[PDB]
Amino acid sequence: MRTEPRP
Amino acid sequence: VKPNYALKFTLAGHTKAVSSVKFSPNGEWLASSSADKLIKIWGAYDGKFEKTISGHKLGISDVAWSSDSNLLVSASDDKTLKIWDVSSGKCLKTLKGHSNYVFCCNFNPQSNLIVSGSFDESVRIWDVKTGKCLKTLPAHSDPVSAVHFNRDGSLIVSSSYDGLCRIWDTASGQCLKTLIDDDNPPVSFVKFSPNGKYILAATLDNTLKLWDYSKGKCLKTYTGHKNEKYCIFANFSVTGGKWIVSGSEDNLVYIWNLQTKEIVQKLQGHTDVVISTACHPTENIIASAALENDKTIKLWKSD
Repeated sequence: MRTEPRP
Repeated sequence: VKPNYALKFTLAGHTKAVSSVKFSPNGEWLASSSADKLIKIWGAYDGKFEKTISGHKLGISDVAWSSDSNLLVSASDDKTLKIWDVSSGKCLKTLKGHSNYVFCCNFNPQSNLIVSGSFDESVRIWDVKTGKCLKTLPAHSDPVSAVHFNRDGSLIVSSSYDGLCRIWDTASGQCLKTLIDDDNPPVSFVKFSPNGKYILAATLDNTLKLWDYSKGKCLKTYTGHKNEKYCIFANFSVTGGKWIVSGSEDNLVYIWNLQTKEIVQKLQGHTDVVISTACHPTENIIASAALENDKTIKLWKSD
């Protein structure tokens, strides 16, 4: 999801 | 000149983070995608809710309109894309092929084709009428952040966390160009200018860049905002003054003067990261959307 940040 | 955007409406409805907002090519509607797995349509000028479309099994990271404002395409973590008849809300097709999340999607100007980008590192081109995958491009070595057709559909631009922006020949599938500046920050978004001569690219080092495609050179750089963790949408605003508009991880919408690279406005209202921004086709209207702690879409207007 784009709504979840990059680790 | 300087813009004077002001909040006019706040659209509420999604139960989770909103991922993308896009105005219909006809100017009447606004489509919205979300992690709640739904697409919602809203009136572009009044923000009045119109309908909800459903069918995806997982969240949606992007949505896109056909050139006649009759169809919509969506991209999901269910690893598929779906084409929809907006008037009925019905799914006409489910495009399958990606081996991981579909993150970005767009129709070409003729709207007989759809381009997709995935965390599988591929870019795919599909036939809208049959749902068949016409080509699969080994485009990148990392997740594909964005995909976009130029004004005549002859070219497709792609971006990735691999740090590259690449331009492809729609017909042949050949890579015509690879653009990179001095550093290799991950590329979080890309799009052609409306005249197709330039490309706007966002990198996860708090930077936006304008590129002359032909010359393969960077002409302008825009900074001031915060963008290091999310793939935020950016745009050329050309209805009035020529501006660059983007979301930001500080919960603001930033607007820059395209020529001077100065920040002309910062729009405050959202309570979370602004993941998406959209510019209206004919009016000085901007749509903005935010993440989990906010869940709202906002419509701003300027003289």
